[PDB]
Amino acid sequence: LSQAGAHSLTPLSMDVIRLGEKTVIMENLRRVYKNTDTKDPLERNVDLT
Amino acid sequence: RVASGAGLPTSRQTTIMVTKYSEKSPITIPFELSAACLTYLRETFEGTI
Repeated sequence: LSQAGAHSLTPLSMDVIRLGEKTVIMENLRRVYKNTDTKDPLERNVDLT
Repeated sequence: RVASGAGLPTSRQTTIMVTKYSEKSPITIPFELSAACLTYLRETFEGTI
């Protein structure tokens, strides 16, 4: 599977945060669900009794 | 639209058409002049200082 990977790579801009010698990417997916019928699966309901 | 998983309901194509209209609001202001002012503007008498 690893050797099946693509060879060419492109540059693109994004935001990252440093978390103790560990850098991760931050993203919101507002673009995908902007005017669609589907709900964003990161917006959820929670029940307490 | 967002493609759905197998068995879920699918999103129909939708066309939305909207019209928008204009509004009107005029303004006005008067100014007035006196009869003596018009008399001395229009005509002159025996020439004097």
